[PDB]
Amino acid sequence: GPLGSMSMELFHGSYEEISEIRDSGVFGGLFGAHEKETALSHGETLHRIISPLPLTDYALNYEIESAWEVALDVAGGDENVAEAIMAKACESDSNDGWELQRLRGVLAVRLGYTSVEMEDEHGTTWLCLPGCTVEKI
Ligand SMILES: NC(=O)c1ccc[n+]([C@@H]2O[C@H](COP(=O)([O-])OP(=O)(O)OC[C@H]3O[C@@H](n4cnc5c(N)ncnc54)[C@H](O)[C@@H]3O)[C@@H](O)[C@H]2O)c1
Repeated sequence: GPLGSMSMELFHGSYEEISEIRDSGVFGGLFGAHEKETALSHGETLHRIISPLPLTDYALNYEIESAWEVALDVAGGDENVAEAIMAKACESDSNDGWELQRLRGVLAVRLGYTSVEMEDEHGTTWLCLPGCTVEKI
């Protein structure tokens, strides 16, 4: 679909002023919240992130044919972590939670998306990957 037709609007708080979303950092992107108030609790400078096409958790597990094999390829064949990154919580007793979150971001890039539904203390947040637009205030 024409780019922008599915865009969702999120906010990111940081100490920096973000120009673009580099393929770098712990997660390979930025986390966005639905409420400006939530983003400000994470930083002083507020940003607007716009993901042209986000990947909902439902669409991941239920509407995308053979996403499991793609999650397997990014998990190095370890079917225990691939199972963990198909789900928002990104939880397993054997792996680092944030590396699970990063690998979940890799999934969406592989599947052709630019943000992924995530779970966190706030509730649902989104890992916004390169492809989104970030702009201050
Ligand atoms: N910061 C937020 O707005 C926000 C929103 C929702 C959830 N969270 C939660 O907080 C936890 C950690 O999130 P975080 O924001 O503090 O991560 P983080 O602070 O460790 O890394 C992100 C920081 O690095 C900088 N950065 C700039 N460009 C970047 C890029 N292209 N890739 C990576 N970093 C970049 C940003 O200033 C950003 O503040 C996550 O588990 C998430 O659940 C944070």
